Amino acid sequence: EVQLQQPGPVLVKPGPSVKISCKASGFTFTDYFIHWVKQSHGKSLEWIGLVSPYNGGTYYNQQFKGKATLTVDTSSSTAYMDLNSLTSEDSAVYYCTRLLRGYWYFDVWGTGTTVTVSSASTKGPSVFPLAPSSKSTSGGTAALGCLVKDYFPEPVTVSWNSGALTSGVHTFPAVLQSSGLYSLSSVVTVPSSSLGTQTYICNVNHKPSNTKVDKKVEPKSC
Amino acid sequence: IVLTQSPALMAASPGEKVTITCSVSSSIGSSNLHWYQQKSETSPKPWIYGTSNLASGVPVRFSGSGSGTSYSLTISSMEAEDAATYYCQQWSTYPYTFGGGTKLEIKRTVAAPSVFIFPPSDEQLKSGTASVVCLLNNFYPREAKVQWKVDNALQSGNSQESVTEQDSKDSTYSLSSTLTLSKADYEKHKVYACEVTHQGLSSPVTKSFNRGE
Amino acid sequence: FACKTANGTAIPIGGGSANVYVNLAPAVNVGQNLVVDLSTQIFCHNDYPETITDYVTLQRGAAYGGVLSSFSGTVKYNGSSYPFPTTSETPRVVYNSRTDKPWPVALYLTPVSSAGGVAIKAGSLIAVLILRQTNNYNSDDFQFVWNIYANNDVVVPTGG
Repeated sequence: EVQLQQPGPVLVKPGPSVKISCKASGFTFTDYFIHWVKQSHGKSLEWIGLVSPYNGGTYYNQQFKGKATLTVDTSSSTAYMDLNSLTSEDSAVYYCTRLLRGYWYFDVWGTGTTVTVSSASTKGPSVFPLAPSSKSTSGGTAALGCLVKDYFPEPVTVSWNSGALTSGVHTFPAVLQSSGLYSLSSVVTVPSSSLGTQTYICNVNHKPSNTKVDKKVEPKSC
Repeated sequence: IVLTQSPALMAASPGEKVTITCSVSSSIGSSNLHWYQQKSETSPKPWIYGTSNLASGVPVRFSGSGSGTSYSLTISSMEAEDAATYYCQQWSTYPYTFGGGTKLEIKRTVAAPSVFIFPPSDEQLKSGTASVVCLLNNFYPREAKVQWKVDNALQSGNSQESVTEQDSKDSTYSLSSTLTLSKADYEKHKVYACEVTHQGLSSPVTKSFNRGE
Repeated sequence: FACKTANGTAIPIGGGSANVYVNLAPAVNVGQNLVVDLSTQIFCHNDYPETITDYVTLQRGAAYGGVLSSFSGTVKYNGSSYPFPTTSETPRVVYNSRTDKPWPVALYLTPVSSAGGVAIKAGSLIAVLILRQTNNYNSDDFQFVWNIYANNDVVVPTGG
């Protein structure tokens, strides 16, 4: 209710643009100004510009004066952020936001896209069973892992079958690798059971990927 | 310099008053700078529209006050939840300039970065790679001291580190250290060691395994 | 009769000049117009009530600095609009009360068709207002001067 929507992950090669959308409804639109905000990971959210669904009239600051083509379609109440030039560096989350006519401030922000710039040509994951060496008490204070070492598309879902053993994981964020790849990981302490369940089916389940039972992960050590 | 902020990171125990200051190059116009929060991978939610002005849907403990040349925000009580990165936006001049922002975490005591060892899998040797993994778990600071040695030789320039976001059960961290070494370079040595020395004033931990066993 | 402002710093009985800082709307598209609500800013009251019925007028209101080349329209006095800058003395109003009565004046500005980037600079001078005081006891005429500064940047969105 009285909110605003916009598309999801728009991962793409550097190209010309991403040309993402910003769908609005609920409030009486084409009468209230809307602005945009760029957030480049854990950096400043430095504001980009603004477009006016009454008349467009869009303009932006001198910093992002080169990559902004904000417009709006009034009938569907949907703004569009088009990058005039490629980012190729600015892999930033882009936020639609609107400005209230009273106390003038940004409110009711858009959900936000995820723009990613990499060119690994849609690589599929794998799994490298991380060995829980030493004694491990057949499950206890000794962790195993579902380390995936190569994939292009970010939304990878190495998480296990709705929780591992009696739940509790520390799945790692992006790494960008060292030569243009992506390799997060996962770690489960495995504090429950003792060679009885032995499942460890961490479903990779990434969009072009398979469950990958993980070969019973082999907690033995030579 | 049209806006700036300090510092890059506060913290807060539950029930502890928190203050953040945003200083500006010149005295602005009084009562018109806005404060927003941004949770990780979440839409920003506005909290302050000018001085002492709660935004649309703010608690009363959250508040603000300040003067025309250096503004500030006060959160009187803490219950986690609001752990986000907060930014001061100046409604004075164009270009509008979001500040540096303060990634505000939740404060608890010091936690020891438990260290774990992981030999590379046998099957990836078919690709000529052997990525030994070291794991650090349950530590507060984003920086804890680590070191990489192979056969007691100081290894650097090939190490890598990966840092978790904030936790939601104990506000802790976890780190993954990954080395990119060939199968031949793996077999060229025997002893692999990662050393964490965040308690090394008495006895550091330098756990290591025996190769091929 | 002494007046005041939002900052609380104004001129005393007899005349003088003051500075008043007002907050405006950051963006106003050509068409929809921002009300410079001096009515919430300026206030005045009859310091000498009862037998002396106060008479307060807006003699001169001029628009220069930023507004002369930017957001600029008419002036609304007690509902009646007049062209701005004030080319003539406005019809009189009265106060005659021990209450800081709102100054029944609002600046219904209007952006120009050739507006560009940030047309009103933060701290630039937008308008000046001259107030005429006449009463029913003596021929004393006193002018009260207000200098409005917008502490904020007004820029109309501009397209093509």
